[PDB]
Amino acid sequence: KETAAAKFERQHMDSSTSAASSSNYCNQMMKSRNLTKDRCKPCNTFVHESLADVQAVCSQKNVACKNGQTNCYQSYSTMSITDCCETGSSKYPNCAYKTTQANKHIIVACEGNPYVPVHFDASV
Repeated sequence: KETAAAKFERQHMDSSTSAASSSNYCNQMMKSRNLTKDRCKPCNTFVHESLADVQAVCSQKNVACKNGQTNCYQSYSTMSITDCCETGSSKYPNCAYKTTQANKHIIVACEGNPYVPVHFDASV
């Protein structure tokens, strides 16, 4: 099956490009990463940093997870990200998104061996 770590990468990683210099970015990425298959995932964040740099966050600032668990970590620095959220008219199966570029500290849930990101908790 798809591992939790693999899912995090498919849903949230995009090192392949430094940014989303296109209004079509989210529509294309949400679609290609299968985030529009059975429903339009409302909002989703893509991180534009190397997978290695994101994985390194798992040994950075230990902070509470949204659910109160102890395995979340916040990046010391802000990271380049793209926030994708449905437009007002977006209605499954015709998902449509608004692309917003930003730079924020990210918080990820980590697990396993190797200890890696398995959930994108939030960006602050």
